[PDB]
Amino acid sequence: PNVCAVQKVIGTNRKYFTNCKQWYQRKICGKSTVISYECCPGYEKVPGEKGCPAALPLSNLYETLGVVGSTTTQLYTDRTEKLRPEMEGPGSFTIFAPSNEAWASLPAEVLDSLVSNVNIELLNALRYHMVGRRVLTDELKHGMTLTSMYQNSNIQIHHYPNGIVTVNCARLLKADHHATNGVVHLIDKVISTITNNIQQIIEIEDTFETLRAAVAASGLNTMLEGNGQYTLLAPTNEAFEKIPSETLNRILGDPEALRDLLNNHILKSAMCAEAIVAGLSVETLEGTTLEVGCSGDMLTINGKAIISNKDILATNGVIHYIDELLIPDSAKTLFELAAESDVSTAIDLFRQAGLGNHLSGSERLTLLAPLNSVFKDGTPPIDAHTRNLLRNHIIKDQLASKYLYHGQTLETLGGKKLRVFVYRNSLCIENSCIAAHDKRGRYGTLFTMDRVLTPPMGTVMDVLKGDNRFSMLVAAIQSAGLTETLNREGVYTVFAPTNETFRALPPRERSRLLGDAKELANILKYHIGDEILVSGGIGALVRLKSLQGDKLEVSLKNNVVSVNKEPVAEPDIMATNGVVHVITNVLQ
Repeated sequence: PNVCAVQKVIGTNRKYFTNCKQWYQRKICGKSTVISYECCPGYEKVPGEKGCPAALPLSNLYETLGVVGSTTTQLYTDRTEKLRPEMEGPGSFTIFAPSNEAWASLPAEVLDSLVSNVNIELLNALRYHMVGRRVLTDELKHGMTLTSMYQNSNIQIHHYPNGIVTVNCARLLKADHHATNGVVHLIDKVISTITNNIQQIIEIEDTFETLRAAVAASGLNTMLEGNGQYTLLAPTNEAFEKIPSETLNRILGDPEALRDLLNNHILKSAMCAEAIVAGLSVETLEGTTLEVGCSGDMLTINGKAIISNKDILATNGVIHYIDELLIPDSAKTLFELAAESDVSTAIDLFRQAGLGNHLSGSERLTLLAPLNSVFKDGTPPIDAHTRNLLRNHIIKDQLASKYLYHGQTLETLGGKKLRVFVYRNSLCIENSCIAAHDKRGRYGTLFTMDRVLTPPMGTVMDVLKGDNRFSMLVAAIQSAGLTETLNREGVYTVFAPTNETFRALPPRERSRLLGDAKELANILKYHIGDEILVSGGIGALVRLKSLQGDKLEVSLKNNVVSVNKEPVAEPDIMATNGVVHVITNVLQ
């Protein structure tokens, strides 16, 4: 009876006292926990019975400090020889009592100045830790400010979905210990008054001289002086200095990039370091998502141990000092956001082909860069053919792929026009289809694609006549009167059989297809779909109506296209009026 739970990390003395819960973090930062059982606030064990059935009497506020083990706090109250009678006397009070470890965590210079002068500075600090009314934890989760008993100075309270409550970002260790004249709460640090806002702290600290100048240039000083609850991830001078000067000055000389940069360091609520016991997704003011986490007593952002100072308190929120600049994708050039990504092979080939200048400045372009896996068996060599193909992977204007439409045409650097095909579960531009979300830079946008592009060469008949494998097919096309259909404008899907497919027709079938041209016309129209279906547009199963009227069964399995259970030998050969797919048997 009345049995409370303690979740202790292993290695430590870091402990989490709760209102008996069942949701447990298996790991806290990176160290697993064990759970144990003690008696709850206000219950004591009896020997020979299980649980803790006996309640203990209440005592006054001074005496209750010993019960929760805050004995250094108790000793210093008695030292003042003024505050101890009040804690034993009439009234209703709350005290946030620092733990013994907290008092021992004070630097020697701050410990020295209060205990030297007991009446003055020790009494004043202690009053800031108190409130002139009883407050239970039910009124502590609201997040409001409380007025302390030191000069009516505000205390800032924060609450998080995991139940952790903080008092000036100090963790609340032991909650809701009732007293005869109030309640005692044990907290994890010694807290101090909060007199500066975020902007004032920036102007004071010499380590933020570069940051201070950036804030001024954006005109953001109005927001950082005002009321609000924010977290700032504040970059030191050394963080700025780790960035190459040509990159960094480019940002600072661009009003838009500067604003996006700074917004990526600001969060919409105040978040204390003690809040974070697992990976959490947060959204910045710029829009990028960051994964906040921790490894031991080191806070980490996206796996990098770059938080060098936690819990700097302001009147309008919390500041954490950060050792690396968090440059968002929207502040980066096209080269910067892709150089270390999944398309890094392709980026190197643009550089070797002389096209790196297109990616490195401010031109409004869209880059179609295939994935590294396309180039698994080797890179193509840098000829004039490869050079020409690469110019046609750079699209005029900065575009967003979710706003693309079917009848849109995309113009390349040189003079060609590429067609967009939007399907239900994939989006394609000529033969190449988007394989992951866009990365939007400041001036250009990277589309990640699954394949190298193949721009079209002439009509369907231009494709088939240029290859000796379709000599029997071309004569058959001509005999049926279909040649001029496929040399004019259109949106065809041609499953084009080779000579070796014709070489499989039985003798009885081979000469019955030759004579009966009205029958030949009807057979051929069954092989022609009425819209352009590239291989990256099929997904699982699509029916495509033929010109004869009946439907073909098209499917995609293990990256291989099948049509009516016949595999395609060579897909996605582009033509100005359609697409040609090679097949190795004739359909019926």
